[PDB]
Amino acid sequence: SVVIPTHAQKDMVGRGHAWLKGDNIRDHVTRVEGWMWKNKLLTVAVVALAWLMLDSWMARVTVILLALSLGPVYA
Amino acid sequence: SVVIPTHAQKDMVGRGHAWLKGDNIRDHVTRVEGWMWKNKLLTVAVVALAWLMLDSWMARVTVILLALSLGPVYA
Amino acid sequence: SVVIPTHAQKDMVGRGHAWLKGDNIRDHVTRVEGWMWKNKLLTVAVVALAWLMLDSWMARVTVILLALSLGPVYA
Amino acid sequence: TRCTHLENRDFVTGVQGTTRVSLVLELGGCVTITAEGKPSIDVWLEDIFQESPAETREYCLHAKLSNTKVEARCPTTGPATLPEEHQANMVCKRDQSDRGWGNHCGFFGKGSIVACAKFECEEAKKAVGHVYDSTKITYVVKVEPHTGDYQAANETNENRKTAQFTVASEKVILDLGDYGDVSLTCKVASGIDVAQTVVMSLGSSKDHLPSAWQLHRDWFEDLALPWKHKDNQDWNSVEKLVEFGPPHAVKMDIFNLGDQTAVLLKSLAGVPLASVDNQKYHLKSGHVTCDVGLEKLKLKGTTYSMCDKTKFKWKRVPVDSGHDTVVMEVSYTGSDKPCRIPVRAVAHGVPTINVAMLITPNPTIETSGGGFIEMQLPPGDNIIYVGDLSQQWFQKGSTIGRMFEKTRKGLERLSVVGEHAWDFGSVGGILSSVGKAIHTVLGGAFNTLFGGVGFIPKMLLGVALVWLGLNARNPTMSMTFLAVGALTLMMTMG
Amino acid sequence: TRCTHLENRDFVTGVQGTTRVSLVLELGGCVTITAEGKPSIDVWLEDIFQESPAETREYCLHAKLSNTKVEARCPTTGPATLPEEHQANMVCKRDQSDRGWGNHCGFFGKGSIVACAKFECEEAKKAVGHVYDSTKITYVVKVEPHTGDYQAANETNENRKTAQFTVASEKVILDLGDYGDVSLTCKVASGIDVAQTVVMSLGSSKDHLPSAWQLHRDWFEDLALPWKHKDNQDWNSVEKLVEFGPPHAVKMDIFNLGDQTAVLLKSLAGVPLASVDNQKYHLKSGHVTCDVGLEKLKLKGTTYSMCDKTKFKWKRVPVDSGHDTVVMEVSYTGSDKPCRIPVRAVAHGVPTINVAMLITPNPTIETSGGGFIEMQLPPGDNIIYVGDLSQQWFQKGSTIGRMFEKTRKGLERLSVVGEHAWDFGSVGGILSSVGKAIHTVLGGAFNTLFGGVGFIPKMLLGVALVWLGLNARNPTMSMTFLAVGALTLMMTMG
Amino acid sequence: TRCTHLENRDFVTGVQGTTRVSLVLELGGCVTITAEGKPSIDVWLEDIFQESPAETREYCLHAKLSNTKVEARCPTTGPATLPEEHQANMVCKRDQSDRGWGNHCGFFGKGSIVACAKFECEEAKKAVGHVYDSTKITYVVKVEPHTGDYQAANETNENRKTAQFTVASEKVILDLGDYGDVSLTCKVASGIDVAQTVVMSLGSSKDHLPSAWQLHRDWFEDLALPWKHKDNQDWNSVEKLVEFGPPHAVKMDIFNLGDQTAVLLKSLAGVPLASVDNQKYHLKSGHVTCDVGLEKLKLKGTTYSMCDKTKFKWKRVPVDSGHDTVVMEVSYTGSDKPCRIPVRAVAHGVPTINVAMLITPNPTIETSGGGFIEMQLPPGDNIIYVGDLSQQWFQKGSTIGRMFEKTRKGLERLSVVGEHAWDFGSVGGILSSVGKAIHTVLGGAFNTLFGGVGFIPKMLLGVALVWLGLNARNPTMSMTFLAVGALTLMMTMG
Ligand SMILES: *[C@@H]1O[C@H](CO)[C@@H](O[C@@H]2O[C@H](CO)[C@@H](O[C@@H]3O[C@H](CO)[C@@H](O)[C@H](O[C@H]4O[C@H](CO)[C@@H](O)[C@H](O)[C@@H]4O)[C@@H]3O)[C@H](O)[C@H]2NC(C)=O)[C@H](O)[C@H]1NC(C)=O
Ligand SMILES: *[C@@H]1O[C@H](CO)[C@@H](O[C@@H]2O[C@H](CO)[C@@H](O[C@@H]3O[C@H](CO)[C@@H](O)[C@H](O)[C@@H]3O)[C@H](O)[C@H]2NC(C)=O)[C@H](O)[C@H]1NC(C)=O
Repeated sequence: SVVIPTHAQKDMVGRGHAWLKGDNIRDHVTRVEGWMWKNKLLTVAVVALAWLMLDSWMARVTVILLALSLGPVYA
Repeated sequence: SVVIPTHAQKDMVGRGHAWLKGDNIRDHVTRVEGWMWKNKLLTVAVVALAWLMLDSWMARVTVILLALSLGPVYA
Repeated sequence: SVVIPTHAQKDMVGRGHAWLKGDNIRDHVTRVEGWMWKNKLLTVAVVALAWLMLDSWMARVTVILLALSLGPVYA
Repeated sequence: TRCTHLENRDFVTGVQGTTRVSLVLELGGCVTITAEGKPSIDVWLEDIFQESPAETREYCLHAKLSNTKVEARCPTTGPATLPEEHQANMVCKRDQSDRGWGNHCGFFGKGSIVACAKFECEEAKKAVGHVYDSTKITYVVKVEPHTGDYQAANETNENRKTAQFTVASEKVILDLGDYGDVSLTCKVASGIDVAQTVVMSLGSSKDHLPSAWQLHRDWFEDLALPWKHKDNQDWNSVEKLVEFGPPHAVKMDIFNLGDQTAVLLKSLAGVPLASVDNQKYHLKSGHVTCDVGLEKLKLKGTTYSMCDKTKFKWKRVPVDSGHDTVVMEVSYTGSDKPCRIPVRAVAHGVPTINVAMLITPNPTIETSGGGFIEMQLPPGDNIIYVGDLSQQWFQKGSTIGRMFEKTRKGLERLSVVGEHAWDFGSVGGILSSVGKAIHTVLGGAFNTLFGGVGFIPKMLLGVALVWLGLNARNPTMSMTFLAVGALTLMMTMG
Repeated sequence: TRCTHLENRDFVTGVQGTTRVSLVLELGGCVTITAEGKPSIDVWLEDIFQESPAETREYCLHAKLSNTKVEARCPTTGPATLPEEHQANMVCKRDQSDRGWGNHCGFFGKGSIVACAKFECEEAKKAVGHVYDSTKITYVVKVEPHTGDYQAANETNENRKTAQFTVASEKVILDLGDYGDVSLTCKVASGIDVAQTVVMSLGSSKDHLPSAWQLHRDWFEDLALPWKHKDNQDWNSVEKLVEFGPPHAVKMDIFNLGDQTAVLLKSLAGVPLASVDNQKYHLKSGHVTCDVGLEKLKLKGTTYSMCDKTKFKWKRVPVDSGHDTVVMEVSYTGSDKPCRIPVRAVAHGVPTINVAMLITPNPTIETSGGGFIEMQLPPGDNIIYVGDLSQQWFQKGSTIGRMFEKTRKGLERLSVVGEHAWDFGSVGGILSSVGKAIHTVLGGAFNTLFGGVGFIPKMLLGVALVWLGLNARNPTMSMTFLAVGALTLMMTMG
Repeated sequence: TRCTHLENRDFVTGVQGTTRVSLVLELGGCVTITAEGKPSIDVWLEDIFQESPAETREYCLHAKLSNTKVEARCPTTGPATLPEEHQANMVCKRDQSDRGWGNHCGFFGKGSIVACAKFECEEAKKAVGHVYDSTKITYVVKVEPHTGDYQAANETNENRKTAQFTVASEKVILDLGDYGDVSLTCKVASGIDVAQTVVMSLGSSKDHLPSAWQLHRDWFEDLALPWKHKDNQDWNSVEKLVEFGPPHAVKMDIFNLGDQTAVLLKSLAGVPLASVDNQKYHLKSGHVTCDVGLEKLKLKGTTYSMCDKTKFKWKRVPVDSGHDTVVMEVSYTGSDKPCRIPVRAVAHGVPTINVAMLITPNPTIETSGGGFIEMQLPPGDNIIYVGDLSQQWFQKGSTIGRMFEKTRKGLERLSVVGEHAWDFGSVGGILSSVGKAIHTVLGGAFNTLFGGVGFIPKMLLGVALVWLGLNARNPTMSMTFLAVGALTLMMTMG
């Protein structure tokens, strides 16, 4: 029950060594991939429903990406 | 770093004691509240943007909630 | 099964002796002819099929060449 | 006596001529079996345990790195190599470093650098997993009759019986004594799923932590942590806990990511707990379907005369119980001691009708004690008579509240236990069977779609389905989407 | 010379008549100044440090509970009390539990229970922070003239000078020897903001971790961990690291959440590192704006005669450096040691035209040194002459490639510095002033809006803004939102 | 005379007023340079070599397995492990077998089996690669004046002079003796691409194979074979020569794929060969661009007296050489051996106009010998007069045929050398520059698109583009497709 938000302030960054640069992006990508691999049926269902009901490709892709990026973290 | 997926399987539950029942939701709420409190002009700007650029109540609510939910997590 | 891609670069050939000059083409021709001599009925079937199904002469010839070139190297 | 201690309590009624009762026992609950012409008994499942189970994997939560070696080579010169890149329990990384004349290289460019370190795990920081064997997992079921005497939870009852159930047990006869015998003749295949159950534990117990956790095999077999087996010596995936910084000329700092126990605990929210004492690995959340045979039960105290009316006095005055019942204990001042208590109740103003549904069917006062009486009364202002001993009583609640609470108990049992909820108190029917089949199909669909998905995403998916159906142009698709969304919302709360 | 040891390097070229040069010295880069009639010098920022800074709050990352106590009362007997409440370093909780006659309570219902435990922090589990003082922070700037001698990073240079800039120093005038004086005037107010900087350090020795981190005051001060002062003994918010389990009659369990150091390290991704040394707290990232005076510098060996043509040998044949320049060294065995090297270069087929841009002012062989030469050539086939020595050279690249590289470096400087980058190599032009003002305003607005927002949400916001611009009917709002989205996307990627 | 020893010859005619000539010297070629009043010389590139070149990664073609070891565990007894899994030069595999009671397990299911074997490389089976160094690669250029005595290819010529060119060579002047001096200035960068070239050795002498091959670095570094470096000890990717058979209970079979020399040789068709003697690594295909200087040449024997007429005799009568020339050899039998041969030719019918274009400018007899003469007569019926001698000569051909042959040789030079062919015998001009730039652009685009594509697919794509242009009726697209297809078809033929 201890939540520590990430250090998003970047005013102090320069040309020196940084602590695990780009690690959070990799963590997010790995989380999404792991969630997708374990819910292939659900992912296919979401994609098929978006194809069926949404008539715009841009909205289709936005909805798919929102679902995939919003599922795993709020689990 | 190390990514440990949350135990989403509830097939073993019973009437016995559970380890920190429901603290994932409290963590999510704390994270969202903190991010909102630190980012106030941004949230007000989003609210005014959706209000004056959209016509459907559902669209406004969905945009606002998705922004608030996806901001802190993918920081 | 060690597969070693052929050296297709021509950036160094001059006037000196080379290793097995023009042998890949000979091997390709021999392979295609050998396959075509063990599949007489299939080759006749493909030729007559493109004959009957199409009227565009170049379409006939290109289909025949593509079928007879995709046979041995992938079988 | 026992069921009064635990808040989760179910009442089962067996009409005269009934030959057997089907139950779904579960840890943390008690069942009172009331039968016509027979004594009432309390049946409950005490614990589920196995002794000396096999282990699975040993995840390392904290690592210590002993000796670090760094090798660098100049740009034109070949790659850097170490003997340590092919040794057990070594963590290495390859990268490229910028070299030049300052670093004493003949050319300017990117060199080859490799850094290695020795992996070793702290003794007390280690997550060990255990698995259950179907042939050896033991279920302990206890049965006590309603002897008419009250004893607290810290006082042992000499009339309590214990039955341990392995797969080698067909039917267990418990000699309750003067109350006859009771059979149990129940199954172990209906309990937990051993093939998908793992009992994880931590070597450090004095850290104010639970002894063990009741996990799932798939989650425990997919952790991003180093692992091995007890009889093995070489660790696997040693690079999970170690991060390498950017190179600087001929150097590469090796960083340890600390202890991952906190992350593991933060990711375990909601899982059931478990216990370990010595070598017995208990678990505290489970259930098992068990039948009870009432054929041989016997009622004690039907040949006795009747206790005198003018010789009673309260020892505890009646009080509201935790289960909408009245509990008391009387004392008797006569010499004809083994006798029967004349208990009865009436709503104020209706003295000719008895309204007391005794849970202790035939109370007796014996030379060794007795007098505990438990009853259930209708709402209103009643009067509790024990001989000449009156006690005006006002029972709270109402019939509608009772029906709603019974329905809520059914719903909660359905949410917790699952498809076996239709086996509770089942005398054999078609409605129960069809309901069980429907619930099995629905649960299978729900588990294969949203089995490993969180509460909030499931609710959002249900709402999205509802909206799609509501805006759906075709009526059939609208009905389908609304039905599926409502089903998902209903299942999601459980 | 020294600039050659780093992959990052900047060249500032001064035309005749320029006497003051404005620079933005970044900690991690080197600057080479190439004027006409004057020697070249290397100016770089060595370190930013202070000795014995002030303290801030220190947190606890792993606790130690002891002397757990529990007190419970019966449902109607009243609320529970413990003296251990209202005491320092004691974490307590109040809850309610189910009581009854099984627990020796006279009534069935909910009873008050209270639990407490002492709190302590492990000896080496703390996150202490320190704050710099504007009046005591020190900047070290070092100057190294081009004397024609090359030395590796391990060898000390006797021609090198150092200068320390506190607010009491402001202006330091260095004596480079026979190359005259160089004036430096660094304004400390143009460096980092000491108010918003915290140098956090973990007290855990070894553990293969960085010495310290360079944080932001808001993030460090908004943490959800227990805190106190160095001099104090009592912790505040002791309940952040502790959890209480559900009550079980007359006892409730207190749990330790474990070591939160790993979570802290996980949340510090992308933060710059720092150092602590023995007592001096250093920084590895930063910058400072300085003015360099080139009026008193002298050129050594202008009246020297010319070295013999046929006495030059390659000690180190030309090689391509990391900055699109050429570096070589020669030896001379022709007596009359103090003399001038006849170095030049011509493209193949054009022997009448020289294409050499010497970085060394005028290479000269002295009695006990000389020989190193650094020079820049245009793309194509070239010939390098040092006396009668010849060496064919092929310089890769193109004019457009070099222009693209220069603009790329400028963009990187903007992304890493901000509005101070407009003062690099400035001559006080109006364009620089307007660019600086516009950058200040735009960055102020961008940081006010998206100050604490991550990369991905910023990119999504920019995409949403451009979509709103494209879809909006009104031409006025379309241009505004599309331009704002383009600005957001460009500034977020950098 | 050396130009008469091979079928590839070129003639350069330096008109009056020419001081320097630009040539593209190739291995397997010879250039004869003629001028108005200067001796003719033969300039050719003899060799390209480096001594002890650097060694790149090796490859193993044939392995040697031994010490096979297998471990298996029962289905529910954990995985099988070996110490050899974490060792060097071992190939290991993991898979699951079927276990039961005839395998002497306890349960029927999928077990765990692992097989490992030591990996070694046969002594004579490796593919060693080498990389040249631009500063040490040598270009050997020899010059030989037309003395007038014929030495076969297996006879030493005392008048032949050699010049080895490196980056340190600027303008090499060769002393030809009484024929003056000749200056040479060769551009090394115009030669081979050192960075993208590899020399590969293989096998032994008894295998009857070429000493080495001239490969491409990209192809050599992307092979799927085990590799290491000579100074290393552990191989990399040893699993490429080993195939593991399916498991059978407690056994797994490990197989050797065999010797990959045949596959490698079959994959190298079309690449040029090389040579290796002792430690030198020569090349047999290549070129370099040189600039020759003719200003210091002298014509020998101009002060002698003419020979006698009636004292000559044929030694080798005229024979049609392979390059449209006529070669003789006479023998003077007089005491005044140092004299001038009166050579002369007249076309039949006009005995008053000479037609001979002597490539041997001033033939002279001398004590040691002399008498070799080379002509280039016009087509038709001629007569060759050498003193009082006569020999009818019919020179086959015509002027149109000769112009066609010159154009064909220019086109072949474009095919072979490429962009550098425009610098052959060029004084400068604009055509040699615009054409060179156009060829550079076309070659760059063609390499970028079809660099690694074969002859057949390139012809197919050219035909496809031509057909697309023919079919699509849009002007711009049709023209683009037709032009690009024609360029592809023309360029892919060489
Ligand atoms: C289950 O737990 C219950 C409750 O804890 C327990 O009953 C307890 O028994 C002990 C036995 O001593 C009682 O302790 C009493 O405490 C005070 C001490 O001053 C006194 O009441 C008692 O001492 C006096 O008792 C005599 C009469 O009772 C006196 O005449 C004489 O002076 C003695 O000093 C006695 O020590 C305790 O009060 C009860 N608790 C209750 C009743 O709630 C029970 O035994 C446990 N059952 C087990 C362990 O099987
Ligand atoms: C170059 O090779 C040629 C042969 O290809 C050599 O000349 C020939 O050598 C043979 C011996 O191998 C000669 O045989 C003897 O030679 C002399 C007369 O020249 C004399 O001793 C004998 O009567 C006998 O013939 C052969 O004649 C000779 N001539 C020819 C045309 O082949 C030649 O020596 C080689 N040159 C060098 C420098 O090695």
